[PDB]
Amino acid sequence: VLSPADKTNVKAAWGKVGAHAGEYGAEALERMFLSFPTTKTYFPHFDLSHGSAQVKGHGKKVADALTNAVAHVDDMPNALSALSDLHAHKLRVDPVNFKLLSHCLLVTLAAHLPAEFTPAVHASLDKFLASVSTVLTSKYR
Amino acid sequence: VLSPADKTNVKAAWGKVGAHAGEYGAEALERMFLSFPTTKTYFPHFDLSHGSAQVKGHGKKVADALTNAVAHVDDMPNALSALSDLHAHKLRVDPVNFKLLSHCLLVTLAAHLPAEFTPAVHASLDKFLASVSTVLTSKYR
Amino acid sequence: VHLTPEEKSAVTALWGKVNVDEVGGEALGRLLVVYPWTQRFFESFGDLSTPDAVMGNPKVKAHGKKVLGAFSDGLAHLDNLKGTFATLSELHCDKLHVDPENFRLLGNVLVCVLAHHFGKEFTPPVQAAYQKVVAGVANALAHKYH
Amino acid sequence: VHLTPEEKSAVTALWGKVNVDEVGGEALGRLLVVYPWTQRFFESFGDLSTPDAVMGNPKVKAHGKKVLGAFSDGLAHLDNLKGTFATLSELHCDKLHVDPENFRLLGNVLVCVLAHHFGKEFTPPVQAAYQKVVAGVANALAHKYH
Ligand code: HEM
Ligand code: HEM
Ligand code: HEM
Ligand code: HEM
Repeated sequence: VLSPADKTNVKAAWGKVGAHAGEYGAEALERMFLSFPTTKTYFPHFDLSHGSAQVKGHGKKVADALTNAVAHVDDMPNALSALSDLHAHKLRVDPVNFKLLSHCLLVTLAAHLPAEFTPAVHASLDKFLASVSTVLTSKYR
Repeated sequence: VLSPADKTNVKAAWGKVGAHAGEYGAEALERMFLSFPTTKTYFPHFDLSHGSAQVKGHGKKVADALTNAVAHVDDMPNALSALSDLHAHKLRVDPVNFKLLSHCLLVTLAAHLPAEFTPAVHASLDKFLASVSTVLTSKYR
Repeated sequence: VHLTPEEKSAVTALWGKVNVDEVGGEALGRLLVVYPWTQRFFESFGDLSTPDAVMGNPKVKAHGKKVLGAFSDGLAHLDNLKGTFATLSELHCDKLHVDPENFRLLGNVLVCVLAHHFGKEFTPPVQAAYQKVVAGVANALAHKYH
Repeated sequence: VHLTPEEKSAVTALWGKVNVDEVGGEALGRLLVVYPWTQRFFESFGDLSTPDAVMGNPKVKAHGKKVLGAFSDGLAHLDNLKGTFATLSELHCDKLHVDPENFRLLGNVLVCVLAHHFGKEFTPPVQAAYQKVVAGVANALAHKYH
């Protein structure tokens, strides 16, 4: 459950990301492919080379979806509805993988937000990423 | 989300458990301690030997909680509120462990309900134990 | 893997009574029913729409038999699971693109099926020995991933 | 662990820039803040009432220095972690009753701390190398559990 304080922390941190959201999105994916190579099994159709347009483009789509969820943090289920269906019925990514991407997004934010990444914000972002992951896997079965 | 068929399946299987629920709860714990030894770290104060009355006593408490959950399958958060508080604020069992007990409860049910443990029922029971686990860990942070 | 003599004999003794064809079909069918996202690897298998459809699908039963037969082979080489499964590990990574988490789910479904099939004979200590084996097998199959 | 020569040098090179006592206190405090259930072992430490109280607690900081100092010494034995941590593994299981999942949580929190401390220097490849190390240490610490 995100407390009001959590929502405030997320909004503040994400706000700082600002215009770099897609570039951060791309970096988090590269960090995941390198650290957790089993996640590559879901991208056999992609050029996974560093800076590939496919990864940059996907990074942007992931960032925008996170922006959408931050914007509608009080109603995530409705906000990510479409994405929830896609992942449940077409992509069918094992739920374990969401935890790995979340970790890599946290590391990316840490690496880029020296001032904002306090212990309390880190806690709030971790919870937020867990919630998004839960909404995305909620229609699996 | 537990569909009406899931709810039906769970009430039917648990129905058949009936009077043996306590015995099956103890058996599930025993299976868990032998199969996943790290779970023993939460019960340094118990005699974990086969036939231990402490395990049997604890098995009964667990099974009774599950019976109460089945009874209130539409209002689980409120029915399990005191248990969610207990686990979050005192026992503080790592969330990973809930998956291990759930699996051992499924194995116990399989071993005792040959006829009732159909693939459809197995799927409903797995969803149900995941929902119970989510409720029990909902107040951790 | 590291099995005590008692765990080895428990494993071996039960496996002599397993009809691999039958258990294989049941295990794979239950995986597809209980964790439906796993169906993503079997688009060409036909109808997997209902539990009944999945369970009586002949391509499911056939594949199930192949998988458990290979699994049976590793029971014969418990001391060298990685070496036994290396080729299949590379196949599943490079050609099939199967997330190894699927090996773990199958391991758990298999345990459930043995318990369902054998009842009371599938005691806590026997299960514990099987849990070490399925974890070993999953680890052996994920070994060559990169 | 199996790190290529490149990976080892990357790990060693960043580590040389680390203030062990400082990062230790930070990593342990952040574990207790981000995953509050981990506070269960630390009731004798006093006030863990807020993030500020945790981060500022001298007992937390002292335990963090002790934990990371051990970690640090392990970095010298990348090739023999299981051996290096065997006694500590036993202690953590038999006397302390620490669920090894806690070792995994600490490893992820440590990576986030390094990322926060080093910024752009903590590149994707340096992260990958550190991931292997924290998983290797967690595994080595969980090895003697029974
Ligand atoms: C925070 C969690 C995640 C978010 C917000 C997210 C979001 C998205 C979005 C916005 C798309 C594109 C949808 C479209 O084009 O219509 C997508 C597609 C995709 N996602 Fe997810 N995703 C997440 C986690 C994951 C994970 C963990 C994996 C696998 C490891 C994954 C694998 C995929 C794949 C394979 C596609 C299709 C790529 C393509 O073919 O273009 N996603 N996701
Ligand atoms: C479906 C999941 C679970 C249910 C329904 C459940 C239910 C309960 C109940 C009813 C109690 C007794 C509360 C009281 O004393 O009034 C309890 C206590 C306890 N539970 Fe949970 N539990 C679950 C999972 C777990 C797991 C996975 C673990 C650890 C591996 C765990 C560890 C404990 C411990 C250590 C106690 C205190 C035992 C004592 O000292 O008497 N629980 N639980
Ligand atoms: C105990 C674990 C497993 C073993 C020993 C195993 C073994 C095998 C073997 C022997 C083959 C046949 C290769 C050939 O002759 O072409 C195969 C193919 C295959 N396996 Fe695995 N398997 C295992 C688990 C899994 C799991 C869990 C999945 C996915 C849910 C999976 C997906 C596949 C697929 C999609 C194929 C190709 C079938 C086709 O040709 O269309 N396997 N496996
Ligand atoms: C890199 C991982 C870790 C390493 C290298 C490590 C190392 C150590 C060392 C060197 C000690 C002192 C042993 C002695 O008294 O001789 C210790 C004690 C202890 N550790 Fe661990 N530890 C790690 C992770 C953890 C985690 C994650 C927790 C709990 C969340 C934990 C809980 C404890 C406790 C409660 C003690 C006893 C403290 C005392 O009696 O003051 N450790 N650890």
